[PDB]
Amino acid sequence: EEPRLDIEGFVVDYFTHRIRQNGMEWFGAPGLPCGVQPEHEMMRVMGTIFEKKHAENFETFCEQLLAVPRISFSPYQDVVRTVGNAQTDQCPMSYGRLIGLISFGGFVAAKMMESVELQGQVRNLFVYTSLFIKTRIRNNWKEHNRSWDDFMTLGKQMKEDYER
Amino acid sequence: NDWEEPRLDIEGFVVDYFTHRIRQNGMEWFGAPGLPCGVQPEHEMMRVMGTIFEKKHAENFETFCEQLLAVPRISFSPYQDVVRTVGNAQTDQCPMSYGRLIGLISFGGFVAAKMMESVELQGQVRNLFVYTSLFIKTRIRNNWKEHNRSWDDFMTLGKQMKEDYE
Amino acid sequence: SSIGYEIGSKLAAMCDDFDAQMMSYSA
Amino acid sequence: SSIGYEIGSKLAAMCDDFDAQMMSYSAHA
Repeated sequence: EEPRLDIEGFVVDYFTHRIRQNGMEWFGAPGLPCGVQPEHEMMRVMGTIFEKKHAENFETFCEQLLAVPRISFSPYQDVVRTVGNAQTDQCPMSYGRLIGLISFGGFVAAKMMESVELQGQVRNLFVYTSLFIKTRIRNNWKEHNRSWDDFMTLGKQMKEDYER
Repeated sequence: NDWEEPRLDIEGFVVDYFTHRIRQNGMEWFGAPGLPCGVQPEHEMMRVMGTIFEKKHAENFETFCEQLLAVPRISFSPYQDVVRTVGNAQTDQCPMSYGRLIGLISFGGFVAAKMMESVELQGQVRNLFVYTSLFIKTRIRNNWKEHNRSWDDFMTLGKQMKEDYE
Repeated sequence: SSIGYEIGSKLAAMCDDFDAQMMSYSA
Repeated sequence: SSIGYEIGSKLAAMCDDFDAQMMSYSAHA
């Protein structure tokens, strides 16, 4: 487990990327000791592709989450937990679920920042998303033949197809 | 042209649907080549379109099967005549429309399922799968672009139609 | 044959009806 | 709530669809 590839690092970089893509700057973004990795730049691409496919749904999901009384954080945890426990004959944390969780989480982070009243909960959003994925990723990847190198190879190929 | 994507190769749809249909009949097709890409959402949709097509014409499929079994030596040629006829059947739209595509895979899957119930017929299952796949492959090649049809549009319409029966 | 043509013609008709139903979805 | 569970069910399907597609490049040789 290279410190360079720590999950929290992927979440922070993507969330920062998505927030900036929304015309803003995340001033509460913790630092990435090792800097922007190539694995991070690939996650940015996968995340963007993922969001474009389901943009409308992401918008609706946000609206429904905002309809929860007091705008509590637990329903979002229910979202994340449900994705990780959906059922499958493979890695419960496949590259697709990893990308989906980080892409949606980044989308939500960007929307939350547009509201000073919700900014405080952004820390909950990234700490929880990172911790959940972390607890799920290994003791679950090394047994389903999944790795970052494989992520990069497949991701490279998929990226090209979308870039025409 | 999304139908040119290796992920969406027709062979994949046929193998997946045929395998699915056979299983629905309480059997395990242990001679089915693998899906060198895994099950795709489009295959998922084909399974539904195929299921709805069969239920709509369950009685006829049965009668068709009976007529095919009445042909001397139970030759494979008459089945090719079925397939060829569906493709050459006139229209002012695509000679290989979503409907015909679905009808061919649905009927083919049904026949595959029944044939597996007989050891004597199992050998000809390779013919069924290979021929159906190659025929549909050629017709999509020379028809979809021109009549502006695609898997994306197929998916768009399929979802809406799956909703009406849901 | 002639059985294959017959079956093929009816399956073609069933397929064309299915397609028409699908086309009624650009809605 | 209950909304998180249904939003999650949809996200998971979308996620699996993305994975299936991405996992089809492990389809060459």
